[PDB]
Formats: sequence, structure tokens, C-alpha cells
Amino acid sequence: NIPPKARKIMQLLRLIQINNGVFVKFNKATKEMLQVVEPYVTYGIPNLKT
Amino acid sequence: KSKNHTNHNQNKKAHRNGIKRPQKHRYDSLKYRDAKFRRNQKFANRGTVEAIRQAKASA
Amino acid sequence: KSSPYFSRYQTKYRRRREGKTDYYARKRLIAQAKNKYNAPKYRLVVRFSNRFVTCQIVSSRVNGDYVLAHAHSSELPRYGIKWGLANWTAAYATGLLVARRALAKVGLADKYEGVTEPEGEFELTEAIEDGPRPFKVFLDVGLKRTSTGSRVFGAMKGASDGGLFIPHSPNRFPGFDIETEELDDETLRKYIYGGHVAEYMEMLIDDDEERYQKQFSGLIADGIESDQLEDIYAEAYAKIREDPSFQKSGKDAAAFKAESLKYTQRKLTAEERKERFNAKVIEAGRA
Amino acid sequence: PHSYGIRARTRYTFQRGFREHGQIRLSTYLKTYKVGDIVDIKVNGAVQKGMPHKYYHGKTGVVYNVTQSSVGVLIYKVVGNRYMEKRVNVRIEHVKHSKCRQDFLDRVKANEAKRKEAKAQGKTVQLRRQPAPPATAHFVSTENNEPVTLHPVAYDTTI
Amino acid sequence: PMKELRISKLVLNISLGESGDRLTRAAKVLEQLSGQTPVFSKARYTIRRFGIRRNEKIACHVTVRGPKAEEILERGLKVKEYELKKRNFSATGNFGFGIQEHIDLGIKYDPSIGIYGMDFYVVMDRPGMRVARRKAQRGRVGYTHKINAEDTINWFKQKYDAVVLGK
Amino acid sequence: KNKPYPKSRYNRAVPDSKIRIFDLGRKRAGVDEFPLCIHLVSNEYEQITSEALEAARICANKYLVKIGGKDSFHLRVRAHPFHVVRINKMKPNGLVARVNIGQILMSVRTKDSSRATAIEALRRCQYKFPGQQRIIVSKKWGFSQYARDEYIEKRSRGEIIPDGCYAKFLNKRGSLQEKLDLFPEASFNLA
RNA sequence: GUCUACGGCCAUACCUAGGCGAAAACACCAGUUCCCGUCCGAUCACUGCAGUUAAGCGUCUGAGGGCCUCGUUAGUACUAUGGUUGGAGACAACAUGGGAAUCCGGGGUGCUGUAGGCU
RNA sequence: GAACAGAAAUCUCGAGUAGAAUAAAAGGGUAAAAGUCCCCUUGAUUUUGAUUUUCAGUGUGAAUACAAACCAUGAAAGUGUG
RNA sequence: AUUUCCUCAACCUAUUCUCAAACUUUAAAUAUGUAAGACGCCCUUGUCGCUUAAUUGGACGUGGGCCAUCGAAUGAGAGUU
RNA sequence: UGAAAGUGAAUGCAGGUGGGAACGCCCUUGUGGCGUGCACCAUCGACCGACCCGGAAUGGAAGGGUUUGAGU
Ligand SMILES: [Mg+2]
Ligand SMILES: [Mg+2]
Repeated sequence: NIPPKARKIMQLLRLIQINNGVFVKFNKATKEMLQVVEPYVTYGIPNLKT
Repeated sequence: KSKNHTNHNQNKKAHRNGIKRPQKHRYDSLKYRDAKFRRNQKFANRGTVEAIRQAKASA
Repeated sequence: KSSPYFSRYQTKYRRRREGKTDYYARKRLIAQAKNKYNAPKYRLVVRFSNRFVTCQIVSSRVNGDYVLAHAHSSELPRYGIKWGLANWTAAYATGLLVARRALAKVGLADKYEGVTEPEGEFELTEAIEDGPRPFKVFLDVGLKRTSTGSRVFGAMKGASDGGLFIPHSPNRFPGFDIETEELDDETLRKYIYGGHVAEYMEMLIDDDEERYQKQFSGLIADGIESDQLEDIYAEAYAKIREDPSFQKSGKDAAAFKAESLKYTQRKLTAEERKERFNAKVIEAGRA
Repeated sequence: PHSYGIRARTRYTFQRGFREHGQIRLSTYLKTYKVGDIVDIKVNGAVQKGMPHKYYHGKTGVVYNVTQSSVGVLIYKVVGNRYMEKRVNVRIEHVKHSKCRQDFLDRVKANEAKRKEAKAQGKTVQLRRQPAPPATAHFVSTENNEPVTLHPVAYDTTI
Repeated sequence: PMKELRISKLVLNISLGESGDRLTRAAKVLEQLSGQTPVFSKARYTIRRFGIRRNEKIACHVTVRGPKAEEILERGLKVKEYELKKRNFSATGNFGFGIQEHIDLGIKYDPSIGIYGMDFYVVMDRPGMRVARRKAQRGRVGYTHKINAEDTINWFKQKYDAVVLGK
Repeated sequence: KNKPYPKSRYNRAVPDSKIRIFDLGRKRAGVDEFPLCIHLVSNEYEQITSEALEAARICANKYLVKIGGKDSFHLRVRAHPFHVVRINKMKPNGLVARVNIGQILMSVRTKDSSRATAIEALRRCQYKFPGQQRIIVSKKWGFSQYARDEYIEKRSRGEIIPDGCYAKFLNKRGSLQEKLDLFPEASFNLA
């Protein structure tokens, strides 16, 4: 039940499976992509231990 | 009842093999160009080939 | 004249509001075929005021019009034409002048000399068999009507005889007959040398002498006779050819600039606007 | 209830703008078009000749041909599972240059202006555009700018 | 200065309103009175209640200017005893009237040709109205240079020793 | 519940709305009096028919006149039936009013002495209308756009000119001379 | 600077009323033989400079009308996305985002290219 | 305003952003015109390929920009393949 | 009474209540077209029967210099039969 | 190739241009530069037939053409 734009964005993020995780460099282009997939992902600032 | 049109699956079908783009070639046929331009380009190109041939040969 | 009438009003183009530019004709006059790219179309702009004749050779660009060459009938006395500076013959002379000025600028004056001694015969400057084609220009009559014998075609005749290639038919020259579709070179030669003006005065010497004195007052006070007119025009055309260059004037513009600022009104500010608004309300006795 | 005439459903698409009727500005005819130019298509309803179909209104393509009063423009249109090369003959009243094309031209020019200067000074050039970075650290002062404490406001009818 | 009112054009129209032998003899008398060719006004539209012939000549009129226009106006006033009323003068500065039995004017007459009525309408213009009439650079005349009814009445009373009704 | 379908050249064959009179009481009143206004506002998007409005106006006119007279109220009906509801005959059937949330249905300006009376009459009309409505007291003077405190200051300065029921409010726009003559008591202060 | 010819954008340029405009230019303006066209040299055509800034034209002023522009209106209206949110429903609130119009107020009332003239 | 006698038939002067006209529907377009009048005309012609729309990117219809001719019109730039 | 009175209608003006899928000066969100150089950037010179007043231009070329953020992000081997 | 009567395939290295397999050479450690360039595709020409041209009894040779063919 993933609509086409969000499905494509998660593919571009290499987030293809539930509970998968990636590091992303935060810029305006990345931020607007994460806005479209807000219901389908969660993200935040990781510390050094993480 | 007949006449049952819908576009529901048609967009999905188009994207299975994607929206293909045509191959882009270096040269397009001059048959799309103005005939007067095309006729003169034949003579211009013929002279360029002759001049390129002579300069290589005389070198 | 309600506000909705004004609100919805669309102004014509500025040069259409002041009745100067025919944009229908201007588009067809200057619009080059796109596969000729940046080759300019040249117009022979010919305009008449009440006293003088303006001849210009103009091309068009996106940002405005560019004058290749100009000739003004006010410069004719320098070549010896001091009277009738707005007539058919003056139109002819100022057309020949801009033709010689334009050809020098494009470096074709020696190759295309036009007619040295016009005899009023319809002809176009033919292209040299092996050499540059003649400089081509199109007539821009403006808002003047193109009736037979109009002065715009006199200036076009002069420019054509000056070596410029101007496409034209002789259907609007003075003396052309529409019944037989033939051009009488005699009347056309007459107009080129100002004989039509010569015949007017000679008629006026015979009858209504007081009308003659009132009409050609400029020509009388120089003691010019109708026989002289052909000679002055014929000599002026020759002087134009030998030296066509436009002598740039040396009048001091700074004096004109300084003079015109003194008579130039200034615009008020808000601080003064508040001052007069209070004063008028005070003088109204309602504050 | 569906006609397929050429200009069906173009009631607003082919309207001149409000207080923009009448004369066509003559700079449209003095623009120069060359093969390889990127042009925008925008139909002028006042020029019925050389009109492109409404599909091409608002589309951008490359000039492939130049005639006396018109340009041929290459446009790709989706017709199924692929794009199709369309060759539209448009009178130049319905065409204008893409403003980005001069922007791409100037950016490249500034790239080579930077690259040559950086080379002579013996330094890097850094010609790559970047997305808007995260905002940097600053030090907002409060002198003469003390915080104002807000509260949510009580409800009250304003009619 | 150049604020001198003068006659621009005098229009004279037949008021008979008939087509036939009377209409033709109207052209002859219009030609005689003016020295000019009497162009024929047409019927713009046929009417059911009158049956006016479409695109057929019904009325004839001429436009007269120049010094002979003043003479025609002068002989019109003489037969009018130089007496016109206030309401004749139009809001734009024109005035006109209408007189029957054009026999009273100074043209020889016979009882064979017929009796015809002949009107007057004088258009008034200061010099400089060419601005609004020329083809090129056609401007609009200023407010102060336009002609009002009061101005053309005073012009009428300044000469011709005329008087106007005090309604 | 489709898109608005009013009378038009495409919808010429229409019935007339059952309500034609929208103004009541002292319609030709002034600005000094009737200073207090009560509104009946629609709390939800309803489709009040012209029959329901016509019923309400008849009920409001009778009760208000009996209880206070004719010179102490300016009842008016804000909602207008312009949407056409269709039916299949035993084609257009009737006229209804599409009113959004917070649309005033009937507005009555009365004296402050009739504040309680105006509330009660506007309260009774809820039983005639469908949906839910609320009674509120306007913060504006009658049928104006200004607050009571502001209107008092405009009235005390002398910048208000009574024109029938409504009035003219001075503005900083237009020729001064006309503004000066029209407002005699007002002081065009020079700043 | 002003003016004239040809323009570009086509009202911060239009419409209105009233003040000013030295020089030149432009204009109004003086005629009808020739060219030319009209019921009419009004217009259009020619041929001129005796007269006039009065009209055009230019510039300045209106707590002018319109027009342009910036703010208020207003993150209000609307809207992409979200919930096993509320509510019988109508709709509403909230969440991650996008974001007007209109009115009202202040300011403004042509800029500019080429060529040539001008105490 | 003038006639005639209601008739704004006609004629004249002002204002007039198109509120008229443009064959037939509606929408779009158009003001020194695309409307009205006038003058001359047959580009409503012969030939070739390219293109757009409907679309399978087949046919048919309709349409666009050119080319080789031959012409019309205009002083001319141009415009004209209904 | 071709001198007036008002309820009579008509029109003009400024306010005023309320609307539009086949109204509109404005005008979103979402959706949508194109571009983000190596077929790229600067000069020397060649061709032509096209085009220009003209080696003028246009089109196609030749020879040299810019190959180190090769010119937003992210991802990914791709396309034709 | 043309309905047919008929006519019938090299200007050139059996042509030019772009990409390109494989190979060779130079760098200098790069996704290199340089030179040939198979297959294939796009493209500018040439050649044969048809058709449309002018075109100096029978033949159609040189010159052409926006075209046309399931050709070379
Ligand atoms: Mg939602
Ligand atoms: Mg869900």
C-alpha cells in the first residue's frame, strides 16, 4: 500500500525493507524527499555511539 | 452494458516497461529540412569533402 | 466615463495614440524572413513637416530603430537650394542626398552612381553582372496617402536615381496617366527640376500680380526668376554628388543644455505638498 | 458529449490576457531563431495561422528547422509506453526563447571565468552548485531586543 | 488672438421628403442654389409604415463653404428677418433652422416647377479644428478652444444686427 | 448536493421562491437608533429552503410586532434562495439557500432596551430552520462595519452623515472641497 | 536639457480641470496653376510663410477618477500528505508541509535606443 | 440641434475600448482591422516531399510550414495554395 | 392651457442584502513542460549552386589551446531486435 | 525495376561523416591519449529501374528533379 512517489523515494534512499536504515547527508534536496515519505520513515540526528 | 472505458490499469501498464525514450542520433535526416537549404547543403558538404581530401593528399 | 470604463480601458500603443506609427504596415515593412537570420531590412523613411523634408535610412532591432543615414531638406541651402524646401523637388534632392550618404557608408558609391543627369525616365538601379548587388531599401511612406504625384515618391525617385535599389513601379509619379498606363517623361523631368513651380509663378506674373508677390515672397527677395530654377536644381544635384558628406555641426550644446534647464520647471515634494494642503484648508476657513 | 475538433476546450488557453488584446509587439518578429535553440511554445489566439495544437501550448523544445515565418520545434510526447518525436511547425508569434537557456549559457561562462582564474592563482575552483546547506551557528543577542512572552488568547466572537 | 469664430460649413437639406418628380426638381434647385452637384442621400432602411425604397434616393443635400457660404447664410437671415430663438443653437456651438416657400429667396420662380422647402444648418469652427480632422497626429481640441452655445450666440449678435428670443 | 444550479438561460423554466420580501420593520430608519444588533447564524452547512425561510419570516414578523410594535425593530433576511433543487414529477422542484458555516440567516437591530426581546424572537426561529443555529450579539452598530466604541468617536468628532437607513463614512480619498462641504462639523485636521 | 524623425516596452504613458512654455523645431496657418481626390481644396493632394501661441504639443498642480507598486488584511481562505482522530451525519480539530484573493493604508503618475536640430 | 411631424426616418456636431459587425452554433480573435465602402482580380491553380490532429502513430477527413512553377494585388515591403 | 401637483411608471446617481458548472479583474495547493556542458568553452582557417549590399550570414567542417568539483542531490548496469 | 513495350547496377580504397569490436603504439597510473577501424545503427552522396522535366521517321545519348522501388 505504498503510492508511487513515496515508493520511488524509498528506493532512491535504499530503504527497501521495513526496519532498514541508512545515513543521509542533510541538505534541501534530501529534506524535501524525506517530507514526502514522512508517514513511511522516521529519522533524526544520530550521536557517536549510534 | 457495453462501452466500459477506464484508465485505471493503463498508467500502470505504461510503466512496466517504463516510458521509453527514443534513441538520439548524431545526425537526423535532412528530409525534415527546407528543400532549398537541403539542396545547397549537398553542394557545400561535397566541396568540404573534396577540400579535406586534397589537403590530406597534398600534405 | 465611470471608473469601470477607465479600469477596463486598454491604451493603444503610444505611437498609435499620437497618430504617428502604422503598426500594420510597420510589421510588414520590417519583418525579415527567419531563414535570413540577422540580415537587416532597410527602410527609406520619408516624412514632411510644413517647411522641411526628412529622409532617413533605418533598420530595426528589438530595442529600437537604427539610422544608417539621414538627409534633411534644411541642409539643401548648403548645396544652393534655399527656397521651396518642402516641395516635390526638395523631396527629390534630399532623397538623392541620403542615397549618396548611405552608399559611402556601405562602400558602394563608386560602383553604383545612379543617374548623373536625370531625364525623368523610369528605371531601377540594375545589379552589376559580376560584383556586389546594389544596396536595397524599401519605401516607408508613413501615414501619407500614396496618390499619383505625391511627394513621398519624389524622394523615392531621388534616392533611386542616387544609386540605391528601390523596388517601385512608376504608377504614382507625377504625369503618369492611369487611362493609358504610360509615364510621360516630360512632366516627370519637369518635376525633377522644379518646373511645376516655375509654371505656377509664370502663371501668376500674368494674372493676379498681388497674389504672386504674396506667394513667392522668399523667391522674390532673392530676385529669382522661373528660368533660374532648372539651373539651380540641376547644379545642386551635381554638388550633392561631388560632396555628399554630412558636416557635423559644432554649435555648443552645453549652452543649449544650460539654457533649457533655466526654463525647465521643477517637481514638488511631499514636504511642500503638506504645506500647500494645510494652507488651502486654512484659506478655506474649515480647519 | 465529447467533440474532438482541433480547438476543443481551448476557451481560456487561447485567450489574450486582460487588457492585452489588439496589437502584437513587433519585437516578436525581430527575434532570431537557430537550429538547436530551446524555445517555449505559447499560443497567441490572435494569430490563427501557424497555430500549434493545444497539446504543445506551454511545452518547451528544440528548433530543428527555420523557414520564412516559422520554426520547426522538436517535442516529445508520451503516447503509450514511450515518448514520440513530434515535429511542430509554429509561426514565430507562438514561440519565445527559453530564459533558462541564457541562464545555462551564462553559468557555463562564469564557470570558465572561475576555472581560468583559479588555475592562474594556483587554487581550487569549486564549480559545483550545492543544495541549500543546513544553517550555521550564530549568536542572537538580546540587548535592546528582550524576549516578549506570549500566551494563547482567549476565545471571543468578533461578529 | 486666433479665437475668431467663423463659418465652417453650411448644410442645406430638402425637407420635402418625397421621391418622384418633386425629388428630381429638388436636385435642380439645389444645384442652382449652390453651384455644386446635389449628391443624393439614401434610405438607410425600409419601413413597413412608409415603404421607403431601399437604397433609393429620398433626400438631397449639399455642403457649402467659403465666402459664398456667408452669402447663402446672409440671404437666409434676410428672409428670416434676422430673428432666431435661443433653443436653435446646439450645445456644441452649431445653429440651424428651416424655412418653407423658398420662392421668397432671390431666385426667379414659376408656378410650374413646384414649391420646395429648404433648411439651414451652420457649423461653427475656430481655426485649429483641423487638429481633430486631419489623418495624421489627430489630436483632440482643448476644452477652452471648443465652441459653446453662448459663444456662437454672441458671434451672431455681434454682426448682422440680429436679436434672439428671450424665452 | 451538486454544484450550484441557479436560474439561467440554460435553466429558464424555474419556479419562484416562496419568499419575496426580505426587509421588515422600520426599514427606513436611521443610524442614531437601533444601535444594538442580534444575529442568528448558521452553525453548519445546511440547505434552508425558501419555504422554511418564508415560514420563519412570517413567524418573526408577527411575534416581534405584537410584542414591541413596528417602530422598534428592523428585521431582515440575509439568506437568499438561489440554488435549484430538482425532482421527477409525480425538472426543477424548488429553491434553496446554500449557507456555509457562520452565515447569518436573519439579522435584527433593535434598541438596547429590547435586547432580551430580540434574543427571544431570534431564538424561536430555530424551530423553523433545519440544522443548528446560534444566537450572538453583534459587536457592530446596527448594520455597519465598525465597533460601538469606534462609531461613537466617529459620531462625536462629526464625521458621520446620515443617509436614509445607512450612512456615509469619511475617508482620506477624493477631492477635498467636496469632502469639506459635505462634512460641516468635521475638523479636517492638518497633521 | 528642449525639440524633430524613426522606435523599444505599451496607462507609474489613460481621462479630467486648471497654471506656466525663452530659442529652434513642430503646429495652427496663406492659396488651388500643376499631380491628385471630393456634394464641398473640410479631409486627401500639391504650392507657400503674411499672421498666431491660441489649439495641438511640452511641463507643473489636484488629501482628482483610473493605472503601477509596497505593506495591512493573513498564514486568514484554500490545499498535498496522516491517524482503528472527533462527530449519527453535516463537517470539525489536530499532525508534517504549501499558501491566496479582496479590501484598506502608504508611495508613485513614464523610462529608454538611434539620428539630427536648438541662447 | 435642424427639420418634416413624433419618426429621432433623414441631416449636423460632440462623447463613445468595441458595449456593433464578422453567413449559419458556441467559444476564441479583430479598431488607421479581421468590421463598412471602394478599385483590381481568380492563391478556390499545377507539381513534390515534410508536418499536426483523430491515431494502430493504419486509412479517411481536416489542418500547418516549406519547395518547383504560373499568376493576382500593391508604389513597395509583402500578402494570397479558398 | 406646449405654466405646475403627486401617488404613476422610466431612467440617472451614491450607498445597500445576496449569488454563478456553461460569469470574471485576480488567483493557489497538488499535478505538469524544458535544462543542469565532452555532441561542452575560446580563436585560425575551409566548403556552398542557399542567403547577404558584402566572406555578409547560415549550415557543415579543419587546426590549436581548457581532461585536477567534467560542472545540484540521491540511486542504479543499460538498450535494441 | 516497370501496368507494359523495355531498360538494367563502381567518380572515389566499391565513397564521406558519427559511434564502435579486436589489435598496435604512447603515456604514466585515470573512466587513459594516438592510429587503423570488423559487425551494427544513424546519416550525406554515387549507381540501376520507374516517374516528373527542360531538351540542344527513328534511337534516347549528355543535363536535371522536391520524388519513387520488396534495388546496387
Ligand atoms: Mg485530508
Ligand atoms: Mg492507512
